[PDB]
Amino acid sequence: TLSLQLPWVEKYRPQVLSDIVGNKETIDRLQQIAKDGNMPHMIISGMPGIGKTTSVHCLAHELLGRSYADGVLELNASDDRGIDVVRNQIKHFAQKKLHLPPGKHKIVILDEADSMTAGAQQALRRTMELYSNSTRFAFACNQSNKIIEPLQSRCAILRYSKLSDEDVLKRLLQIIKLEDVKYTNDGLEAIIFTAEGDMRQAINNLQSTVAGHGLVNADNVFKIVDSPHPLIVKKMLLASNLEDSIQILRTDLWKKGYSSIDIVTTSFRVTKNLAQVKESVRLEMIKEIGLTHMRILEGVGTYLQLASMLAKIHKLNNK
Amino acid sequence: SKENLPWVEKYRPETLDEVYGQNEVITTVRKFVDEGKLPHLLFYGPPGTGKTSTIVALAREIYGKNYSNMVLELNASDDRGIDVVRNQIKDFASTRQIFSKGFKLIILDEADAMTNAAQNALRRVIERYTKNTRFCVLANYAHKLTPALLSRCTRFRFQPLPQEAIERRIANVLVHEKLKLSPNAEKALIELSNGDMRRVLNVLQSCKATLDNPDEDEISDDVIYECCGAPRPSDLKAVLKSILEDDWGTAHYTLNKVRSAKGLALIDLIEGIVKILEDYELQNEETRVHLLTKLADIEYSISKGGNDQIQGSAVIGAIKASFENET
Amino acid sequence: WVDKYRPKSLNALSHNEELTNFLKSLSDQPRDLPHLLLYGPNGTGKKTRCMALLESIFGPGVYRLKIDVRQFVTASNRKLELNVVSSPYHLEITPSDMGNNDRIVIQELLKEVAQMEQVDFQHRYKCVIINEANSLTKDAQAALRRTMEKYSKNIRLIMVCDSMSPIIAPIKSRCLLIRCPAPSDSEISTILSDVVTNERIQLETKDILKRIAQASNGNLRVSLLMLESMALNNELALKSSSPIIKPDWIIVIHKLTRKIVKERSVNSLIECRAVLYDLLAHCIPANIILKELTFSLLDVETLNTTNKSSIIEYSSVFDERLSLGNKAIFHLEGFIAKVMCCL
Amino acid sequence: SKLAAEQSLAQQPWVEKYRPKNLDEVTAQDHAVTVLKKTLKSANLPHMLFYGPPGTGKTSTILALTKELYGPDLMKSRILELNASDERGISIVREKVKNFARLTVSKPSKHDLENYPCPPYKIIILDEADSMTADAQSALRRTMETYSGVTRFCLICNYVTRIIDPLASRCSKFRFKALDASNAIDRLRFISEQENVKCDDGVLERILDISAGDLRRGITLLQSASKGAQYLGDGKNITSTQVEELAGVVPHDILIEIVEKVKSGDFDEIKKYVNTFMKSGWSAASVVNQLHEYYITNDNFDTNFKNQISWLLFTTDSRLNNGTNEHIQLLNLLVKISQL
Amino acid sequence: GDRGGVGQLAQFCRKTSTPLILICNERNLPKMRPFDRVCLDIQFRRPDANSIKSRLMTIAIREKFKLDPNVIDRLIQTTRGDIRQVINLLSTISTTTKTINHENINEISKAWEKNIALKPFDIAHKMLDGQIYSDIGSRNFTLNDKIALYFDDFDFTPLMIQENYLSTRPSVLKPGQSHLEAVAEAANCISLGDIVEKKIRSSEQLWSLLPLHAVLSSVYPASKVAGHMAGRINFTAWLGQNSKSAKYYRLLQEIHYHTRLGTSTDKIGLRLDYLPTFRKRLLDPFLKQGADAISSVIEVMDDYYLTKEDWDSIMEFFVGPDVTTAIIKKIPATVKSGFTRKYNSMTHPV
DNA sequence: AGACACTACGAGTACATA
DNA sequence: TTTTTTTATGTACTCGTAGTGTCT
Ligand SMILES: Nc1ncnc2c1ncn2[C@@H]1O[C@H](COP(=O)(O)OP(=O)(O)OP(O)(O)=S)[C@@H](O)[C@H]1O
Ligand SMILES: Nc1ncnc2c1ncn2[C@@H]1O[C@H](COP(=O)(O)OP(=O)(O)OP(O)(O)=S)[C@@H](O)[C@H]1O
Ligand SMILES: Nc1ncnc2c1ncn2[C@@H]1O[C@H](COP(=O)(O)OP(=O)(O)OP(O)(O)=S)[C@@H](O)[C@H]1O
Ligand SMILES: Nc1ncnc2c1ncn2[C@@H]1O[C@H](COP(=O)(O)OP(=O)(O)O)[C@@H](O)[C@H]1O
Ligand SMILES: [Mg+2]
Ligand SMILES: [Mg+2]
Ligand SMILES: [Mg+2]
Repeated sequence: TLSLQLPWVEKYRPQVLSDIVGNKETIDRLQQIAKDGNMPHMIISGMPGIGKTTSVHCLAHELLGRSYADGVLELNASDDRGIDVVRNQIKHFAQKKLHLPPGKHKIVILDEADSMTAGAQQALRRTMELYSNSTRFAFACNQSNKIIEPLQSRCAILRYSKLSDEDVLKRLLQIIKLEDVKYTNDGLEAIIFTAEGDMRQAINNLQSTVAGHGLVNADNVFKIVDSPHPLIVKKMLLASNLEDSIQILRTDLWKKGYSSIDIVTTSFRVTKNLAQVKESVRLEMIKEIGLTHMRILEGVGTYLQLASMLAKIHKLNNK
Repeated sequence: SKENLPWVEKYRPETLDEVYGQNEVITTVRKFVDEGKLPHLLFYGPPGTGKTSTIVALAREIYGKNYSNMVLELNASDDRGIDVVRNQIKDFASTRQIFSKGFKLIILDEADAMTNAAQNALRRVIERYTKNTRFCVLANYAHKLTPALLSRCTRFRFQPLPQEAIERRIANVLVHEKLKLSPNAEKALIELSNGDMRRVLNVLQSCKATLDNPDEDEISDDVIYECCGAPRPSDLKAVLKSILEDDWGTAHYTLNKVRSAKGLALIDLIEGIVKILEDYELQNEETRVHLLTKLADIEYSISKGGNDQIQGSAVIGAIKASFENET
Repeated sequence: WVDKYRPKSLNALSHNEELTNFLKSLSDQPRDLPHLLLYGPNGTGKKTRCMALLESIFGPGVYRLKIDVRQFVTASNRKLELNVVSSPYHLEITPSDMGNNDRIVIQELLKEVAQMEQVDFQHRYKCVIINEANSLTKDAQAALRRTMEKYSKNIRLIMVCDSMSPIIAPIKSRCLLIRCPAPSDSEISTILSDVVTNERIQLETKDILKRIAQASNGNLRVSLLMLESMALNNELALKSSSPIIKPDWIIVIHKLTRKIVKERSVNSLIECRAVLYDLLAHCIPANIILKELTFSLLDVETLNTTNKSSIIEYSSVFDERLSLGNKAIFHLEGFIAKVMCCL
Repeated sequence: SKLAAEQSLAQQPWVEKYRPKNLDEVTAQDHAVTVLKKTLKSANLPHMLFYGPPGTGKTSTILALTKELYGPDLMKSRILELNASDERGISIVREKVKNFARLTVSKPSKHDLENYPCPPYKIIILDEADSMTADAQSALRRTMETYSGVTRFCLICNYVTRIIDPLASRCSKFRFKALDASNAIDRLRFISEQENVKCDDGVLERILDISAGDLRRGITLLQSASKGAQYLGDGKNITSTQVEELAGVVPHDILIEIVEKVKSGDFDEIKKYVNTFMKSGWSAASVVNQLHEYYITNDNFDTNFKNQISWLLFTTDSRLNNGTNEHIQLLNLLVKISQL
Repeated sequence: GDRGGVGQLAQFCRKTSTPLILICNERNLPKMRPFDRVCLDIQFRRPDANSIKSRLMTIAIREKFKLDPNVIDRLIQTTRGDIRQVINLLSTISTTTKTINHENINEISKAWEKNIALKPFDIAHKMLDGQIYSDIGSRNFTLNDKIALYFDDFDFTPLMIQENYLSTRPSVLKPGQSHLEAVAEAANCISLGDIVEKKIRSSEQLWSLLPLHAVLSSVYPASKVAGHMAGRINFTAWLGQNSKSAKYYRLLQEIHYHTRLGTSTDKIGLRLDYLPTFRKRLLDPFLKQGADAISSVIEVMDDYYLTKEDWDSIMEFFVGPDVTTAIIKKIPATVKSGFTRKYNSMTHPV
């Protein structure tokens, strides 16, 4: 063991906008924008692992050509992005002179824009407004609500959605063809099922299964990757009998090493995002789940507390 | 010398072959490191399952005896903020190794106590520096980690140690130490562990110290139960039978004499009665609802103190009122 | 006045002779004395008995005390300034004058006085009187748990409280427990006779004094103050039918109870919330408000046993809620709404 | 030096005067001190977690163990006692505790190795670990897991649930049992004999009966009864009534009056008697305990009534354990148990 | 804050010889409070649809882009009065789709919806809206949206709910349940959310319970009493009452620390017991004995180390049938003048 | 030798927290 | 249609007395 290889998420990271299997509308929009030029300020939002950072990187690359190194200013959440940085470095880059083609502009990529402080976000307003003819801003975040409305008013809003099973399946088939990996339909279906619209997680699980077992089969996938956590919790809460929910909680969750805090948090989230039952029933279930969580946080987290929570939920469902 | 360390620390695995229980994870990790394709790891599991030992033995297999120098190991004991990330982790990832050639390893042990800003700053460090360094995040609760950081690592769930693995480790210890163990005593030891090797090792050391002999005798179930102060199944079932069948005064006297002759705790008796009544096939689930609710309430009240006699009488009355509906 | 006539020694007490003899027993050997916790009804005379016991443990100079100012710094730039009542033989601390920052004051001041040795030119230890130990949060009590045992040769605690419910079990175990039962109406009337004989009050009938006792519920602090108050309305000459002067908050609570029992609606609930706000804004605790409102609602003869049982049940429930909460009005309005729904 | 300490002990309260100095003075907690004595000859002391009711002797046990291990000389240099009267946030745990654990063990003198085992590790005890925040507790994990070669951790608490699961897994759990009459009558009789406490036959066993598994409270009550008997100077023996009158126990006749008021009577007279009873200061916890004992031990009530009385007493005790008003809770309990 | 350029500009707005124009997006802010009465305030409101429609037609015919006037109204109402966002939307969508009349406007509006946080008063209106909790409205404004509503401002939403939850007309009353029962259940859930909030903002920093406090304090009491707004949405008065009670507690603490030398009682034990007699000792001799009862009051206040400010603060604690705000005005001004004159003349031992 | 630009460690002030 | 709330560690900004290398 002297050197390692690049992971398939980084090795097969798309370098052109055509290789992105995400939202076709926004991808074609960015393709036409990069082909014609005049890229405006944009804010790309969505969920992790759907192709937001790669999208803006490919856009900037194909738009700037060889001038990417001197025309693109990349700032992540790992670097200081306070009011002082926006005042000095971002302003110096926006005021910096650079002879570009008559259809391009300097791009300022700000990854994880939902983490910038309010002062920096406020100072960026006039910084992006006074130099909007030679400097363009592209924000990439997960929550558009964390960015102030004045900043959102000066840019386009691109909301990336979850990747359907078709797109992730197509990308996985392309990766398999480029890697020559023996697979099976049930294995790919299990990978898509455990990915939950997360392309990066899907590729990571695929690489793990390949390097751990060689053959991509549903058996090996379920052996190396457990079933999704929220779905088992939903099946436990939606049980019709108390015995079935108790058996599910015992075998699937408690006997597999899931902590009580994770169980109660997943139960709260599932009941909040549930739609099968009425609003009042969901409110009573959330009330009971919170009453249980208040005991779980105090160090009384055991199997008896979760059993009592399930019993109270079933008593509520017992009309 | 190692002969002064406690049994939990003395018997810490130094190679990947001494980590029992996890076979699907250990084999896949060995294949990862053999073929070279080692992704970012996320070891999620309960305490005492062998995550820290696994990653330490892995770093030892990767770098040799030079593990303590070619690996950046951060934990909750060390200050882990956003500035700590920005300086230490980025400077460790960006530069090269001082002693040999190869990728670097950042072991963020117990990273479930990190700040949200620290994880938001680290999620782009993991994605930017990924050709010369690696990240291994150890966690007991997967809810304290942001989904962005949670999606960048390959998740390995450390299941609780099964019967065979704990029995194998117990046999290894009984070979390493001049100690003998009874079969039923071994089964009772497996029962009070819940897949925790730390508890098994600690109580094994305690029962070896309890023997009071030059270790020419065997460790029976009585020694174990008197060491961990846990109630015996015999007294457990006797108390349950006296509660279910005998009168109120008789059940009260039985519970009092059982909990005062051996010095047992009410919480242990409650847990044992809950475990026993789980196999009881009963009528309409209303009795189970009442039993679970009242027992959990009594447990939560015990977790804050109070009158032990009042709580014992409450347990008796709750069990009786719950089984009064199963008729 | 209640201050002009107050006992200064153990031989000057006029009620609970058994408690006086027990205090003499406990003060016979003063150096072999453990920590003490005086508990009982509010206004029995435990704060006077503690000072009388200190007057037997030390010289008469225990009452010549002075108020000094001490400052503390929290984890931030915030500063706390509190007044300590100190004496050449003891000191008095009342952590009920601040919020959750009582633990810092407790630990720092107690460690300071423990490491500090007494001075001369006036026995061996310096007593600390913790007034109203019920306001001490669980953190400060836990901090004092080990301070009580680590320094037992220089610091002896005499904690005065009204109910051992909020006191943790370790602190209860770490000190003797002394109960101070409220004096009977006979002893209260006897003290009232003496104080009106000294203050030159004109009484046509003596039984009125007994009525004052029956209006104080064993409280001497309320009894004497009410006697002096009704002596000012009757111009130093109490009549045979002199009215009983009740505090303003008691009359407000009675009017609130009347409004509850007469009308039960949301429009009345708004007025109830307004009255509760006016009561809370004028330095009246919410636990006392709830207790008095419940006791006044139970006295209403228009209700039956079924109503009173539910009333006291909701009262206990919301008392637990208020003891677990901080926004007192959020629980008081809920209790009032539940009572309205019950009736 | 030594004589000054002897005189100071002789002029201290009986709780601190008779504090166990060796691992032999502890009477009832034998299972833990047996392991503590057997590990004294060896050198593999593990991380320990003492938990149990208050007044069972956890702090005394760890102090006696540290003494028997290190001697009165190394006792002040190889120990780190952190109580609840100090700051124990994340900052303290990260700086001070970790710096002390990373320190090397102090070199023993020539006189130390001759009489004491002098193990190659030091002990960092944390008394009253219930007040430690969960983050400061999780910070101790690797601190105690990596520096185990040079330091040993001893957590002490009353509620084991207040400590996080990883810390409870890293430390070996020692549960201290309640000190009832059977396992503490020897210690109580020894304390009474050493102080010439002239008592009757069934006094000491009664004292611990009021203690409910608490030897500190029993010793304090014994000292109070001894002071009350020496002040009188009558030369007689202390009786169970003289002990129960100062222990906060309600007399039997007052309890029979309460039972008669609950059995026969409506809301009004019950409320009036409760208001009169609250004038005489009694702790509602003791009243609830005595009512529970009377109702459960009496062979005159139905099982259906006994289940309900047990649940009601449990609810009342749980509500009283939060600092509620004693009068309201007692009245509610008596009214609820009056309605069948 | 106290230090910053905001106050400097506020003071500059008072002394200047050159016009000073100020532009801001949020006016009703605490930091913007010094600008309340110093500069002429002008409010730019939601623009009309006609001018924006004409401008859009112009920039559309100029940019070779097809657009009907029937879509501009929807574009504006989804944009919520921002011509800049409308222009950016047109420039962004025109590059691929050159015509948007009635077909692709649904996805355009669903993708460009303005996710703006509501003011602490609009959250009270939306929370107490009975249509949202109906069977049809529940599957449109889901529970996740209701919790995000609270999370928009989690410092005022529970207080705003508790303030005006009993001032509405409920339309979700279950068959057999009156308004009082729903109000009592809402108040019980308010108390439970109070306990949860106390557990959150206390030691151990249990902030992970914030979503639960969302339901118990805001969502459930609103759902129990959702309906029409009877009157107006009243601002939470708990803050002012808390400030007043804190000030009164400070004053009572000063009074107790002044008279501790004589009372030897607690703060509450003095407020409940001593003040009903201190009032009749100090103030009552003024109503019956004219101006010759001054020496008695001075001696009484000296015997417990009272002050003039303490005397004025004592008379403010009494409520109900005993209010001195008119009794002090009934006192002849000569008596008060003589009292305050004798106060600054005789020496007082602290 | 000394004055004063450059500077980096420290006390104070707020601001969030799913 | 509008004002406030105890505390606990992490984060960011600011002034700022201070310690030392340098130039008129
Ligand atoms: N549409 C896609 N087509 C192909 N690969 C993709 C796609 N989306 C994601 N990936 C893979 O996922 C990796 C990481 O994607 P990212 O763009 O970083 O995720 P993200 O959408 O930016 O969400 P974040 O960064 O967690 S907020 C890429 O390097 C690709 O390997
Ligand atoms: N699979 C295992 N095989 C052998 N010994 C084990 C195993 N798991 C745990 N142990 C023992 O338990 C000790 C502690 O293991 P750790 O890996 O530190 O526990 P953990 O999985 O990291 O859980 P934490 O540290 O509480 S989050 C080791 O030193 C071993 O002695
Ligand atoms: N087992 C015991 N044997 C003899 N005396 C004991 C025993 N347990 C307690 N005591 C007495 O009680 C006193 C208090 O002992 P501690 O060890 O402080 O009690 P504790 O277990 O620490 O209770 P806490 O501190 O409230 S958790 C000792 O000084 C002894 O006098
Ligand atoms: N034995 C007694 N004889 C006469 N008056 C007493 C006696 N005990 C207490 N008092 C009166 O009680 C008043 C003080 O009450 P206090 O002790 O503050 O109430 P609490 O017991 O709530 O602390 C004094 O003014 C004093 O006159
Ligand atoms: Mg991204
Ligand atoms: Mg670990
Ligand atoms: Mg202790």
